[PDB]
Amino acid sequence: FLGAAGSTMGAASMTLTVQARNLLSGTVWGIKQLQARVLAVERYLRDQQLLGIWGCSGKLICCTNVPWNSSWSNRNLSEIWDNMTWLQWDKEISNYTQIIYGLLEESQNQQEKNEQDLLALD
Amino acid sequence: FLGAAGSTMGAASMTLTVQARNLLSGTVWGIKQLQARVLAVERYLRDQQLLGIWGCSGKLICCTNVPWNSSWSNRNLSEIWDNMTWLQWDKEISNYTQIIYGLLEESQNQQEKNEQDLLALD
Amino acid sequence: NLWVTVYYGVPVWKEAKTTLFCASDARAYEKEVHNVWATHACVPTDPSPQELVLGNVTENFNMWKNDMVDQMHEDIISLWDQSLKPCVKLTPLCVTLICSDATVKTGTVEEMKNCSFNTTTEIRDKEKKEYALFYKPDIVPLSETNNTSEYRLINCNTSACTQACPKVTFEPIPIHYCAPAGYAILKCNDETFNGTGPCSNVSTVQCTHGIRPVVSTQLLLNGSLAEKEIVIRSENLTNNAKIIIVHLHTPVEIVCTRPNNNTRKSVRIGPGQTFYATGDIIGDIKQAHCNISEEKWNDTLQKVGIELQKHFPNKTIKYNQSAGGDMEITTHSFNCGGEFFYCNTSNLFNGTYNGTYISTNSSANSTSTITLQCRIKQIINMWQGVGRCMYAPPIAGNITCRSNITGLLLTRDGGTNSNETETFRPAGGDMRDNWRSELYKYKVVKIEPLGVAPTRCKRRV
Amino acid sequence: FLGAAGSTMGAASMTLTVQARNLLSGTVWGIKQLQARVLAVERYLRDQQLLGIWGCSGKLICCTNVPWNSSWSNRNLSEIWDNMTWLQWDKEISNYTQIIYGLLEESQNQQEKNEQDLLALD
Ligand SMILES: *[C@@H]1O[C@H](CO)[C@@H](O[C@@H]2O[C@H](CO)[C@@H](O[C@@H]3O[C@H](CO)[C@@H](O)[C@H](O)[C@H]3NC(C)=O)[C@H](O)[C@H]2NC(C)=O)[C@H](O)[C@H]1NC(C)=O
Ligand SMILES: *[C@@H]1O[C@H](CO)[C@@H](O[C@@H]2O[C@H](CO)[C@@H](O[C@@H]3O[C@H](CO)[C@@H](O)[C@H](O)[C@@H]3O)[C@H](O)[C@H]2NC(C)=O)[C@H](O)[C@H]1NC(C)=O
Ligand SMILES: *[C@@H]1O[C@H](CO)[C@@H](O[C@@H]2O[C@H](CO)[C@@H](O[C@@H]3O[C@H](CO)[C@@H](O)[C@H](O)[C@@H]3O)[C@H](O)[C@H]2NC(C)=O)[C@H](O)[C@H]1NC(C)=O
Ligand SMILES: *[C@@H]1O[C@H](CO)[C@@H](O[C@@H]2O[C@H](CO)[C@@H](O[C@@H]3O[C@H](CO)[C@@H](O)[C@H](O)[C@@H]3O)[C@H](O)[C@H]2NC(C)=O)[C@H](O)[C@H]1NC(C)=O
Ligand SMILES: *[C@@H]1O[C@H](CO)[C@@H](O[C@@H]2O[C@H](CO)[C@@H](O[C@@H]3O[C@H](CO)[C@@H](O)[C@H](O)[C@@H]3O)[C@H](O)[C@H]2NC(C)=O)[C@H](O)[C@H]1NC(C)=O
Ligand SMILES: *[C@@H]1O[C@H](CO)[C@@H](O[C@@H]2O[C@H](CO)[C@@H](O[C@@H]3O[C@H](CO)[C@@H](O)[C@H](O)[C@@H]3O)[C@H](O)[C@H]2NC(C)=O)[C@H](O)[C@H]1NC(C)=O
Ligand SMILES: *[C@@H]1O[C@H](CO)[C@@H](O[C@@H]2O[C@H](CO)[C@@H](O[C@@H]3O[C@H](CO)[C@@H](O)[C@H](O)[C@@H]3O)[C@H](O)[C@H]2NC(C)=O)[C@H](O)[C@H]1NC(C)=O
Ligand SMILES: *[C@@H]1O[C@H](CO)[C@@H](O[C@@H]2O[C@H](CO)[C@@H](O)[C@H](O)[C@H]2NC(C)=O)[C@H](O)[C@H]1NC(C)=O
Ligand SMILES: *[C@@H]1O[C@H](CO)[C@@H](O[C@@H]2O[C@H](CO)[C@@H](O)[C@H](O)[C@H]2NC(C)=O)[C@H](O)[C@H]1NC(C)=O
Ligand SMILES: *[C@@H]1O[C@H](CO)[C@@H](O[C@@H]2O[C@H](CO)[C@@H](O)[C@H](O)[C@H]2NC(C)=O)[C@H](O)[C@H]1NC(C)=O
Ligand SMILES: *[C@@H]1O[C@H](CO)[C@@H](O[C@@H]2O[C@H](CO)[C@@H](O)[C@H](O)[C@H]2NC(C)=O)[C@H](O)[C@H]1NC(C)=O
Ligand SMILES: *[C@@H]1O[C@H](CO)[C@@H](O)[C@H](O)[C@H]1NC(C)=O
Ligand SMILES: *[C@@H]1O[C@H](CO)[C@@H](O)[C@H](O)[C@H]1NC(C)=O
Ligand SMILES: *[C@@H]1O[C@H](CO)[C@@H](O)[C@H](O)[C@H]1NC(C)=O
Repeated sequence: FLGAAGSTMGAASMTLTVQARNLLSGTVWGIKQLQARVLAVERYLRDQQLLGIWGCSGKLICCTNVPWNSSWSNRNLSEIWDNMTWLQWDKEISNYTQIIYGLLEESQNQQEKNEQDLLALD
Repeated sequence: FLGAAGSTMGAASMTLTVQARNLLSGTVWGIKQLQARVLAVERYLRDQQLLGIWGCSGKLICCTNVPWNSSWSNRNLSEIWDNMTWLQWDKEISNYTQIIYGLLEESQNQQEKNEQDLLALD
Repeated sequence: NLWVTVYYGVPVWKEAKTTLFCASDARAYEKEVHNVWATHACVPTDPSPQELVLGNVTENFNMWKNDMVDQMHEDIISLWDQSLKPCVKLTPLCVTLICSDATVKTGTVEEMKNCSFNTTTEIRDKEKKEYALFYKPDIVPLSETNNTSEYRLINCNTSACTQACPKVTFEPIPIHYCAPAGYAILKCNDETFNGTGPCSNVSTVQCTHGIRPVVSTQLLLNGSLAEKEIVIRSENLTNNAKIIIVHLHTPVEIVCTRPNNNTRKSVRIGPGQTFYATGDIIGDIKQAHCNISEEKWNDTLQKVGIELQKHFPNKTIKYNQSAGGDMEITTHSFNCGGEFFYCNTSNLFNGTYNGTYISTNSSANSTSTITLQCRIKQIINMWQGVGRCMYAPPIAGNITCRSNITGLLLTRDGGTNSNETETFRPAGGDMRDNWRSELYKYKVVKIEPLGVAPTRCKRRV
Repeated sequence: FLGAAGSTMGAASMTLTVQARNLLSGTVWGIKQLQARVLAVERYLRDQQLLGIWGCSGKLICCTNVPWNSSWSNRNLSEIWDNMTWLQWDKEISNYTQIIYGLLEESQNQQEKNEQDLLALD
């Protein structure tokens, strides 16, 4: 579990699935146990709902059809993916992230209606 | 949330994601605080299970391979998708609704077993 | 030929019942966790409310059939029980009392009775003689009395009481209700919307506005004002059993005070438990009362008569006193500062109004203030005794409280001789009628995000 | 529910949806009802999480791209899919299964990373 937390993003592409494998595994104490189980269920369901909203659910790696904006862009591809780890990258993408998800959502929606604009004439 | 409730189905075909976007986020009081989260989790997981059974889960528009019966049919396509609104259309489509889910389930099972009978040799 | 399709996230709903949950206004509760309504435990509403108007939406509403008012009535009762549960009980205090007059002369108020009794100390075998002051509605002369000084409490042949804890603060902190995720709240926006009907302007919201749990009868206090027009709501308007809710457009400012300098003493009862009582009155005793600006009240009554005679044509309305009955029912009852008031209200509801605008004297300048006397009870059995009876502890110093009258609870005294002069009286008693005036707007619905439609669109295979 | 439990696997191959269609949601008593609903939500979410790990979620029959080891192999295909029933077969396939789950997980991760390496140059 978290076996490549200090490695690069290339290495974590082998480990990441087993992290998901631990996302659901497992009168005062009974109350606390009930609270823990409810919290775990909510935490697992939230990001799965977000993945289903973006439409790329069911797979670990998503391709988005959304262009990366230049205001977010400061580093190169090899500067990110081979020099440094996930934690500092999340620290520096703490900015601007809170809109990006919604963009994916509406982009996903456009694809669906475009698919409908094919599938009605399929 | 529900930003196009009174519009037509063609107009609601762009804003159908904002309804599902907010379905999971938001000692006398503590009991109700627990109860609300439990009810929300159950309500989301119900129709997520139904979309999983029908096989068109992961997308907001389902292509079904089930023929529309003539007993259900009274209006034209332009009469529905340009003139009619969802909320009042639900009233008239409340009839015959209960068998549609079973028809979708059996059609999905037939499609999966035909795909297995194909790909076992193909 | 045609092909069925199903869509996820459609904007349709249905009527349903569900369990709501509280949400405060992110007030600084870190000092005030000892509020009686326990509003600190609610989830704070951080952002702006989702004031989302729909447009092209009409729906029928019925606030007399709303589930929400009964749920919040049960929540208030349960909050009262759970707040009053860990406090101190008064079972050893129910003993024989010997009472005399503490007030020098009968005066205009003398009801502060002096009494003496016996109590148990920390040691079981040590009885101690003690004294306390009480009010005349609290004490009852003992059975088979020979006009003696023998007295007891009112509750002792009904049920035991518990005193309120002194840390408990009875300030009506505003409370929001929020539906769970997957449900929704629809509210009306039509400006002249009565209790029932189709609302042409309907907006959804995640959480309701800051309604207040004000404990009062016969006069709604600090409620949400009517936006432009005085609203009359009644379930039938021709049955006298249906209580008329009058929603005023403009507030009427009311002041209430107990003038005398009351003092608080303490009595040890049992192992590690204390009791609080009135010890002495400092200074000259004066009458507890309330003050209302008379001109504004008269103009408000005139406009209410206009709004009622347009519902009842060719009938003069007589604002008369309420029907006779108990102290808690006839008198206007409330609490402010932590003490409980019962006000006489005979001269308040004393007038009439016909089709003629009787009073252009409201246009003249005046400073007339009606003053009505009030009395004070220590022991209450409100909500018809479904909760445990609360002994209000006395509070040192004087008490002053200010409020806005925003609504009235009226009944139609449908007499036989009311062919032209109709009688309307104050009413109350059912505390959910106080809350139906505030929950008139809201409604709970359930989202059903799946839809069925044909498009002649075939799945690939 | 469980209307074909005594039949063979090929005979249950068209009836396997009746199990899943009733899996989810088919003061002492209130405590028990709360416990029951929480248990049902957990038991439904567990195997759905496992299918999401294996990537073949959303369908009832999974093709795996994992070779069947000879140590697990004793019977023929016609010996299984015509002569054998699921319940007694579970007794003999009770071995090796926890290894099989991890093998499916790592093979799915390898498939995802190969698909990412292909689609990065797409
Ligand atoms: C009873 O009704 C009164 C009116 O009839 C209310 O009095 C008004 O309350 C408003 C809000 O409490 C005040 O507005 C505030 O005024 C101050 C000073 O001018 C400003 O700094 C604030 O920004 C402003 N806030 C808002 C939201 O407007 C009014 O000044 C005040 N007076 C009048 C004449 O309107 C009482 O609040 C109301 N309730 C009680 C308990 O008395
Ligand atoms: C209500 O009635 C009680 C009962 O009589 C009054 O209490 C009495 O108060 C007086 C003075 O206020 C006490 O007298 C004092 O006694 C002590 C000895 O105990 C003595 O040292 C003092 O010099 C003084 O004489 C009296 O003892 C006390 N009695 C009891 C039983 O408590 C009380 O004052 C009355 N309240 C009012 C507002 O009149
Ligand atoms: C507990 O004790 C109290 C105190 O006595 C009881 O209340 C009493 O109930 C009687 C019966 O209703 C009341 O008598 C009534 O008096 C009015 C005039 O005030 C008269 O018009 C009626 O016809 C009737 O005679 C009495 O006033 C009332 N006393 C008080 C102080 O409220 C109560 O009933 C007892 N409860 C139990 C369960 O024993
Ligand atoms: C609200 O109150 C009204 C009364 O204004 C109820 O409506 C119906 O009113 C008529 C007369 O206005 C009642 O008819 C009466 O019938 C008796 C016996 O048949 C007869 O002796 C009288 O001379 C008169 O004709 C009628 O009973 C009454 N309806 C009912 C069901 O009692 C109305 O029902 C009330 N409720 C609602 C929801 O509107
Ligand atoms: C609220 O305040 C009003 C106003 O004082 C009270 O009404 C008054 O009650 C007294 C009884 O203490 C009445 O006095 C008696 O009236 C009879 C009948 O005329 C008379 O024969 C007696 O000699 C005595 O004067 C008084 O008439 C009555 N009305 C007024 C205008 O003073 C009322 O009792 C108070 N309480 C409630 C709960 O309403
Ligand atoms: C405050 O409100 C009251 C009532 O809403 C107004 O007082 C009422 O004034 C009318 C005349 O302006 C009085 O009518 C007269 O009553 C006597 C009674 O016998 C009758 O003989 C006369 O022919 C006439 O109908 C009415 O009695 C009176 N009501 C009361 C309770 O005094 C008053 O004008 C209002 N004042 C302001 C400043 O708004
Ligand atoms: C106890 O009683 C005293 C005396 O009645 C109360 O004091 C009075 O309080 C009111 C408002 O609370 C004062 O009115 C306002 O005073 C300010 C200046 O202080 C003035 O700018 C306003 O226009 C308005 O007149 C009133 O003056 C004041 N009177 C005195 C003699 O201090 C006190 O509020 C009561 N306390 C409690 C806790 O009940
Ligand atoms: C409180 O208890 C005292 C005793 O501790 C009571 O005083 C007795 O009352 C009876 C009845 O009149 C007399 O016969 C005794 O002589 C009294 N004194 C004693 C020492 O027993 C008193 O009545 C009780 N009640 C009150 C209100 O003081
Ligand atoms: C329907 O109701 C909505 C909300 O109650 C109204 O929207 C408000 O309109 C006023 C002016 O008419 C604005 O000052 C407010 O800012 C609006 N509210 C919001 C949240 O922006 C709307 O006008 C009403 N429409 C009708 C026809 O009654
Ligand atoms: C307020 O209502 C009371 C109800 O009792 C009225 O008192 C009655 O008045 C009529 C007038 O003719 C008398 O015949 C009755 O005998 C009275 N009943 C009692 C119990 O006194 C009172 O008059 C009304 N007041 C107003 C201003 O309408
Ligand atoms: C209702 O108001 C009327 C009008 O003020 C009161 O009638 C007056 O009462 C006083 C009190 O003794 C008399 O001095 C006046 O002569 C009365 N005027 C008239 C025209 O009758 C009446 O008493 C009030 N009633 C109540 C119950 O408050
Ligand atoms: C309330 O208003 C509706 C129309 O807005 C009307 O049909 C109904 O009779 C009214 N009811 C009352 C009690 O005023
Ligand atoms: C009833 O009142 C109206 C105005 O209030 C008036 O025009 C009408 O004449 C009255 N009815 C009768 C029968 O006088
Ligand atoms: C209404 O009452 C007032 C009271 O002074 C009177 O002047 C007026 O004539 C009355 N109007 C009717 C229609 O009775």
